Amino acid sequence: QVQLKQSGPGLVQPSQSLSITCTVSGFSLTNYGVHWVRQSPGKGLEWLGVIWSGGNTDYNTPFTSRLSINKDNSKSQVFFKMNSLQSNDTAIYYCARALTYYDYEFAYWGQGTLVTVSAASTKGPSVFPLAPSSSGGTAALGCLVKDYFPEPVTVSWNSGALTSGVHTFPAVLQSSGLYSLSSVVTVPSSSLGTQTYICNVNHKPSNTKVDKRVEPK
Amino acid sequence: GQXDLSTRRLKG
Amino acid sequence: DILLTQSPVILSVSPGERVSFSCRASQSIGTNIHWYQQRTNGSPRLLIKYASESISGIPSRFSGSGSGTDFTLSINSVESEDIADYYCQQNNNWPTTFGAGTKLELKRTVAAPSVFIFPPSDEQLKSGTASVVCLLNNFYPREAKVQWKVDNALQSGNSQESVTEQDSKDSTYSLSSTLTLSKADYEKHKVYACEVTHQGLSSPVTKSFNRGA
Repeated sequence: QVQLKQSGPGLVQPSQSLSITCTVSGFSLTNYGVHWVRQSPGKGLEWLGVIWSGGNTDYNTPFTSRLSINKDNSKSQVFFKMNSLQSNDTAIYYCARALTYYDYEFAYWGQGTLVTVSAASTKGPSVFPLAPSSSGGTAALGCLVKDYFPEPVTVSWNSGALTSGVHTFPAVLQSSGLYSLSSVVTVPSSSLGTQTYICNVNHKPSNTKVDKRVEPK
Repeated sequence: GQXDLSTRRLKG
Repeated sequence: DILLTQSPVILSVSPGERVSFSCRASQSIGTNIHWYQQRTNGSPRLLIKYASESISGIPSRFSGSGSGTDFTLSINSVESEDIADYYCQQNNNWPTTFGAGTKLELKRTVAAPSVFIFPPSDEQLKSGTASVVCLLNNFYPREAKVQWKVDNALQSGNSQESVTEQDSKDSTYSLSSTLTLSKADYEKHKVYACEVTHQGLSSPVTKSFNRGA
């Protein structure tokens, strides 16, 4: 069906440019316009601009100077570029398509690109096990994803096959300037002997991809 | 009332 | 631009109840308004286009009404899966603008938490740092207190809490409290306790371990 898949989450240094690629499928860029919307702490949902079927572009008034949108119809790719970013440009940027080619009711969205504007350096996390031991036949276990920058980090269990009972807590910013979160899952104690439990940690900004096996100590 | 980047949810 | 004022900031109801979302425009925008749902870590989801028109794949309990400056999004029989933020978007005037949103919380019966304490791994101790984690699993309401003690010494300022959003199925919360110590500090002590205070517990629950066993 109709899908919009954006490029991976990124860190941008202050005063430098942001570049995002929106690859579409299920429709042709010649028949629909692609809009760009961001969601920031200080302004919430904000419409940035759009590239139409025929190639024309409109940019929202505060971005006419530093916003630039292009596309490659044959490759089904739309290219978002914004210049001279600052801290209040830290937001989740979406590409979106409307129901009709001319309208603005966005029925299809990209997964979003979390953009962090910071002078700090990228840092991959360390994954530590939260080992169960000796609750009425229910054992809790998890992984500690510690000391990474910037956000985000993806955590699944058993390559996605284990979702029931999973809780992935929001990241907390430590005093060191690095993020840290945990992901837990509750399982039957009896399964701890005949089942393997792996957390799949992936920190795309640092290309850190780690699978941690969590066993009873 | 503000949007939190860590959850895509409104917090305060 | 057009200012959209959503009201209230937070809505708290019980499953099966009726719930309405207010979106007021700074001037008449006719019916040119669209509603959006956004779950945790998700993208906006189109619920209603042009104040009242239905959207494909949207449950029939979602409907919208209103015209001019006062618009309403309604859920007749709200369900646990409806826990999300809800935004309105106008497009009668350029550029299209969004509201600030309304958070939809769901009331449910009190649930005592399941508490689990996790010692630091031997792997992390090699890095010169000890992290002790206490898990408060599937509880309601959100209010909860975690008290750390190290050899009966009250810990303060050296822990951080993280709380999940409401679960889409059982509407409960989960909390993780991480006590962080230097490895030297951790090795100088034995008893590591996590005391949990919650409305669903008649008495505080304490999970603890001794460093080593």
